[PDB]
Amino acid sequence: SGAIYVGNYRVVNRHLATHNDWANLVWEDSSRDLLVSSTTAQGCDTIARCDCQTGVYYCSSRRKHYPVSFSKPSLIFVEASEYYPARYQSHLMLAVGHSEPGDCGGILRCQHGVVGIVSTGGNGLVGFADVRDLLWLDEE
Ligand SMILES: CSc1ccccc1CC(=O)N1C[C@H](C)C[C@H](C(N)=O)C1
Ligand SMILES: [Zn+2]
Repeated sequence: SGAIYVGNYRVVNRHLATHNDWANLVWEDSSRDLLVSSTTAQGCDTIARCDCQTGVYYCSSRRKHYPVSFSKPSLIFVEASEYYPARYQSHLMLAVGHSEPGDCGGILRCQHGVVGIVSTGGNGLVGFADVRDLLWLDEE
């Protein structure tokens, strides 16, 4: 679990969104595993606006933050899970690292701010849903 809190927005994995998230929906995209809802209080996270390929992510199954090198956002085939069938997920970046299903939502960040959140995992791979292209998170 985990979310990004920027301005009056809450960014979560679409597959982990709550009823309150759907009832206060701003935007959602199943192909990216992302959902954004509105919040009453202002958040403290800042979104990175960069092309960094190195950063640090939080892994809840190890209570640890790990430095990683990650690929550029791309269209990647992801295997079937309890939340989606096997399909292509867009705007996904891969890295070598530990992940388990419950690690979804952990933040990946670089020197500029939040880059994205954990969305997929494999035997020693972790995938992150990028948010750096969502410029509207910084306004309104
Ligand atoms: C950190 S996720 C993980 C880690 C290790 C092993 C397996 C996983 C699970 C995983 O890759 N998916 C299942 C998740 C319910 C939906 C994901 C998606 N965004 O399509 C894909
Ligand atoms: Zn950066």
